[PDB]
Amino acid sequence: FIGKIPIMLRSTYCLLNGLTDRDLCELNECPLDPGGYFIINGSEKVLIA
Amino acid sequence: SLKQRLKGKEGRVRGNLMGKRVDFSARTVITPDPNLSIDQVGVPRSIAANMTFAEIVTPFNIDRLQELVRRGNSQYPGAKYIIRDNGDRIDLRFHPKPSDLHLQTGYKVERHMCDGDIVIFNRQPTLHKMSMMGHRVRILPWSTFRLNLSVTTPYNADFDGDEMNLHLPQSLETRAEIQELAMVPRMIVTPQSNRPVMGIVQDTLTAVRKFTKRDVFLERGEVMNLLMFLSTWDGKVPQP
Amino acid sequence: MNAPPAFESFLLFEGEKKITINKDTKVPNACLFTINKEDHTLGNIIKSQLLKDPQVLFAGYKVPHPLEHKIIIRVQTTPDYSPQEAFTNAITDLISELSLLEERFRVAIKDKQEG
Amino acid sequence: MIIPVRCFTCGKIVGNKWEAYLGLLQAEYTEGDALDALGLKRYCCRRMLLAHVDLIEKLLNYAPLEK
Amino acid sequence: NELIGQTVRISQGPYKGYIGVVKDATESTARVELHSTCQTISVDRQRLTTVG
Amino acid sequence: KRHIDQLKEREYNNYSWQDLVASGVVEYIDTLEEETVMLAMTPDDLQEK
Amino acid sequence: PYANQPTVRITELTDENVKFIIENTDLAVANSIRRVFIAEVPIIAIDWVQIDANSSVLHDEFIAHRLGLIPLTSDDIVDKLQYSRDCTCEEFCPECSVEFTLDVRCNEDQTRHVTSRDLISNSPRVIPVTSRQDDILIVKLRKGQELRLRAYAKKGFGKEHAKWNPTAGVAFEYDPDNALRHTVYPKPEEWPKSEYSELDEDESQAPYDPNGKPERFYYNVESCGSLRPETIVLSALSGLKKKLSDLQTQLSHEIQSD
Amino acid sequence: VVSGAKGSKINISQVIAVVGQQNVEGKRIPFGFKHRTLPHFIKDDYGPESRGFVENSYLAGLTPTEFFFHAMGGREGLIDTAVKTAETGYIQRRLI
Amino acid sequence: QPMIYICGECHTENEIKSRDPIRCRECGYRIMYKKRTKRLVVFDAR
Amino acid sequence: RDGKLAKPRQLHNTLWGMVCPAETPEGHAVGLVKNLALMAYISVGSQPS
Amino acid sequence: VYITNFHVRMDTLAHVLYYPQKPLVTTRSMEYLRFRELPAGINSIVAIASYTGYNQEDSVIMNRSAVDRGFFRSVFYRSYKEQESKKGFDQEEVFEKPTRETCQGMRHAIYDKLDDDGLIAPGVRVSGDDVIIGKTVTLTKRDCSTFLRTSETGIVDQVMVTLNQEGYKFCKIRVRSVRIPQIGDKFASRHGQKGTCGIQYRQEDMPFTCEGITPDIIINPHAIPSRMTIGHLIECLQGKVSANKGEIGDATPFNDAVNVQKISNLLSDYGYHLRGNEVLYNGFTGRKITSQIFIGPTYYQRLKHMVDDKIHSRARGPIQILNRQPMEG
Amino acid sequence: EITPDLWQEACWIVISSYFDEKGLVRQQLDSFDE
Amino acid sequence: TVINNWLLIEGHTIGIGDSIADSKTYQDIQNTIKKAKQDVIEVIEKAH
RNA sequence: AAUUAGCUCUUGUGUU
Ligand SMILES: [Mg+2]
Ligand SMILES: [Zn+2]
Ligand SMILES: [Zn+2]
Ligand SMILES: [Zn+2]
Repeated sequence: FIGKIPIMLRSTYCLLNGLTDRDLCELNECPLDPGGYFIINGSEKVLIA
Repeated sequence: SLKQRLKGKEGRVRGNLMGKRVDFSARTVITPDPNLSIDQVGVPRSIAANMTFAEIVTPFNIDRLQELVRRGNSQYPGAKYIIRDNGDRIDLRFHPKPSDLHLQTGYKVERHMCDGDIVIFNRQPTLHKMSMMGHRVRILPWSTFRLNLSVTTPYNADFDGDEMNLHLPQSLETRAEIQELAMVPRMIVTPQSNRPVMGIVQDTLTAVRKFTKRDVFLERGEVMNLLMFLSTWDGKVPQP
Repeated sequence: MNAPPAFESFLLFEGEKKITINKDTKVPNACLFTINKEDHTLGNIIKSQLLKDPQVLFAGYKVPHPLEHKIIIRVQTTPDYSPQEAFTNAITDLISELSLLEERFRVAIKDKQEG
Repeated sequence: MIIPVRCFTCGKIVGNKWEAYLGLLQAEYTEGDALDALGLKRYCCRRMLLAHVDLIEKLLNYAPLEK
Repeated sequence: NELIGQTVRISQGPYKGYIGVVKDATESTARVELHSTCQTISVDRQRLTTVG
Repeated sequence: KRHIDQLKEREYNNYSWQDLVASGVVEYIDTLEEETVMLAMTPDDLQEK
Repeated sequence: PYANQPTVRITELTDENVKFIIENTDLAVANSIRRVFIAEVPIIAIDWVQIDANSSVLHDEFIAHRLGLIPLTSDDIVDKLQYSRDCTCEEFCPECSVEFTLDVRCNEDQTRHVTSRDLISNSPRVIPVTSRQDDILIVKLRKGQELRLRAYAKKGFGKEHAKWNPTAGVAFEYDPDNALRHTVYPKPEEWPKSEYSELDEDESQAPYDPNGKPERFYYNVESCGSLRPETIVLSALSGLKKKLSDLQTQLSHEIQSD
Repeated sequence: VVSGAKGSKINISQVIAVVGQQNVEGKRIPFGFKHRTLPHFIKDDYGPESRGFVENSYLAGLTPTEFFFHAMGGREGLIDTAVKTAETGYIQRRLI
Repeated sequence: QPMIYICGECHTENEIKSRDPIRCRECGYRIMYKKRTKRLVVFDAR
Repeated sequence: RDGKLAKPRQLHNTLWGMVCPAETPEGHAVGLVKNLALMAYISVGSQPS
Repeated sequence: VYITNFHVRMDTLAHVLYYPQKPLVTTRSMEYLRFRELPAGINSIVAIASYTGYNQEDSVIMNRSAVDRGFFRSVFYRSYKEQESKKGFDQEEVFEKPTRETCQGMRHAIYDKLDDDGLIAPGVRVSGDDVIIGKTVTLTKRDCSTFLRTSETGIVDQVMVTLNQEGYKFCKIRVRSVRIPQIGDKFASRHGQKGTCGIQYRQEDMPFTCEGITPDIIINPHAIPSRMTIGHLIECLQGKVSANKGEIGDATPFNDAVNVQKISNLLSDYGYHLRGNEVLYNGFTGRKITSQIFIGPTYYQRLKHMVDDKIHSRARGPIQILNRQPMEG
Repeated sequence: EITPDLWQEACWIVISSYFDEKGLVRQQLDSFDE
Repeated sequence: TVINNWLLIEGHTIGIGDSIADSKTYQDIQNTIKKAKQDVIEVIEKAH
């Protein structure tokens, strides 16, 4: 073990990868959510390029 | 360090001495109202009910102040504090014993702001002397500052999200100073360029140009309807 | 937050009078009727009826502020005809007209409903 | 989110015509013909159905917080 | 005071049928915060009836 | 017309934007190369005689 | 110095709208009649809602607002109910209100369309407009969602809230041919003829009449379904007359004291 | 316009007749690319539409090139406001 | 005495005494929602 | 920020199809914060071997 | 509607409309932005006229009856968070209803609104200066309970209880509040024509067409010429065509198949004036207006800058500690 | 064959295909994946 | 007050119809644009 | 009657 790296949503290593609309709706996740952000301490953070 | 504490902006000299935060202030959105005289501002009920003006009890005005103290702080045209002459103050939000509600001559009553009170009305990018003018208060239902449009030019106001500040003078001397120096009608002509700063703007100007054309004719009904709106009318219908 | 209740537009409270008369002092035979909790619905019809009367020199009305619910009607009549008389006659004429229109509408509907 | 009960402008009841409108659209009617077949003359009412998105159908896809 | 914090209902007047909570009250009137509107009003206790 | 026809029936058989790139019809141009290129805003308007 | 004699002529009357023409009256009276149509015609609508259990996807105030807008058939009760401000009773009695109860529970998998037929009135003469085409949709429910509530409907007119507005559309119009020049067309040939235009296809507007007044006002009053349109018109006339008579009484009591 | 309430002759001319030449720093649109303003033109083109002249009016709509050029012309106003406010504030404070 | 919550996943109400770990008897879930109040709520349909 | 420079804030000719020519903050940071065009892509990087 | 599953998220400062509408006239680009699935704004019957003088300078006149029928009505959620934690050996916060005889520092705040858990319950009406979470820390105990923000006056939408990473109790409470479009609220078209509501008139007072069509929003003409938003006028014109014909209009930026002339020719086929003008009748007097008024459906939005979130006043409030001057904010 | 004046439909079919293949936040997801 | 009350009768508006030319002015504008384009083309030719 | 720093975002001044 080294440490924990946060994962931006809908990445290839995110749990919401390849899941269908029904799959996300069963998870209380909006299928229209673009992903593309991190969740740090329960807050949604985004990196400005 | 100590130098940083008073160096420049936000330091002691510029952030606490040349300019400070003040009591008896209000800040809301402004909206138009063409039914107000140019020296009036309409304030909502809650803002008036929250700010107080201290008034000295005298035999001339002891009955009215007694009634105001009776109304308490709940109903709007009431008072908030009653100050004895020995500095002691009584709060009217705690429904104290009626013996305390009794007031004599040398007392002060902090009554809610009512119609006719003098306030300084300001817009924050204060450039010239016409950005801090004095108005008379009028209480109005909804929750926005309302002001006649002729004065939107000195303030450079816009009615599209603009906010303006209201300061309530707290003493008779200060109120008299505002009334005698900085009332709106006294600032019509500016010393900057010896020309008016308030004029006729927008659709009032458009309609006055369309209204004084040669071929504009009015029948008696519409003439009477218009004459209903002259405050200075002498009641004599002109010969057609 | 500062929203007035809706019924404020048409409900009077304690100490509030429906109509008040004041004698205008600028000219003789003129009066100001200050009606509370009314709007253009009554002002316009009363003004028009007063304008029909040939003994009324002036008849106008106004609403001082759209957020305060009252109107002022100014009526100036010729001498030997008090403006109060003109006002009450105008009201009676409106009542007569409305009753006549109501009965004629009833008759016309009855005719239409049976071919 | 759901069909308004009344047209915002005139007040005509338009809240009972959403299902009929969808059915007429599915029955191979142009949107204009579907709207005028439901007795919506003034365009104020027409915009109420023509320019409405039914969002509650998606909202129903989530499981209830309580059961 | 007994009335403070009691769920009350207005029994008379243009506000008939509304429920609310008494925040501050006196021997003559009371202040009722309304459940349905975001406003607190003043009403005489004689039009007020305790609920529950 | 072949590309537009195959792409109109997309999301049914297999065919997508990536295959459109693969046939060498569209191309990724960056701003540095964009100096040496010469664009036509619209085909019919700016390529006829 | 006296009133004129208007005349009425209906050109169409259905269960939804009435088209008629009023003649020989002032514009002020006609416009006041229109505004009374829209504003001051007493009608019954839901105005008190208590929710015992809600688990739908809409918050409670959303549901209350949707309920308030539902039209209720109130043709003869409005004349018999009293205003809640006027009834000398504690809590709504049947003489000043009507009670509705709703209780819907969706157990089966298919979604439930909670509609206007789910409202159960305690008075047979005041029901939503489903007496005898789909229903006013209120909510959609999933499995395991329920909605239980009880409401009171009372009398009011449109000057308070638009839920008490009886009319759906009032099409007031006078002088279809611009003979009075009350509006000035920069180019009359670009303007379509009115529905009531007694003018040939050649010309665009009637010649100017220097001595003329607005006459022959055309109304097309379309009801929302609560009151029948002729009942709307009659109630409006009665209400206008009542307002004027009450004003006269108050003026008499003021004049006798001055 | 003639009432003086709002607008001016240039506003009417731009709405009806033509928007006109765009300018940045008092000059025509500079050659951001090598010897051309946009890739759609040929190198060393000093013609009107190449260097930032809008020949359409606001009613007819702007073609894409002149739309971009008009955006360039409009950006300088916001930039100038953002710098001028802070530049004049210190002037006025020192005068006071 | 005990307070009633509702679980996030299993949606089964459980009585949980004060000063107890926030957990569900089944599904060991960690998100609990409080239940609706019992006092009457009155909305005007305005 | 708080810089007297005005060249970086301006709309360069090279931002055609790359950066939106209209979306920018109006505050103290006008022209320094921008947004991508609709079809803009950003290269992720690859080895040149 | 910022996200479909907004009823699950415990965000701070969530706004959501009641009846968001798909735009009547749309650009082909927004199909891929999912704007038709999560729209933000309503098509409203906008008339460009100087009616009374309450819309003169970038102000608008709103139809009161429309607002009563749910026009632009919205709802505002606000979420609070609070967890009990072990401050130290002698200091330990805990959720519990304060008692009038065990806590030394106690104001006149009412604690009976929240139940014996120390938490408010869903459906309970709350207002400013009302405690929501009953939290006390031992000294015998001092108050540390949270309060609703001053001048909010909402209804508790939902309450959630869980554990943080280190296993302490932790509650998040979402409070909702319905906002009605009162005067002072801010509205904007899609072409930068922002303004605040000046006054609201009922359907009876607003001007009307030959039929009973009355504007929802009346804007001043003077907003147009100096700003030259001709796109606003063209969108208004094609809104009528889209509404009558029964199909969503196209406003793709560079089309050349759509111009004002063709739109006018289409409009004149539905019995209207080809330039979109109509004859309006004065609302108060019923008289015609000598100038035909431009009117049509246009898309408007409700910006989040509501007046009730900005109104502020002070008279001898709290004070700072360093320099005894009135606080900030 | 060439596509004359039936081009707006083709012009938007290709764009729709592009936006189906790659979303609107493709750069961020691709960068983090890499 | 007086002018704002008379505007209730007179009215005021602005629309698409206030931005249209009489289709003879459009010809003049197009001709002037073509003349200017020819002029600048000629000047560039002389510089060439 | 319970705190200060820092950072970010946003509003009005962008009239001509
Ligand atoms: Mg402004
Ligand atoms: Zn409608
Ligand atoms: Zn009763
Ligand atoms: Zn569980």
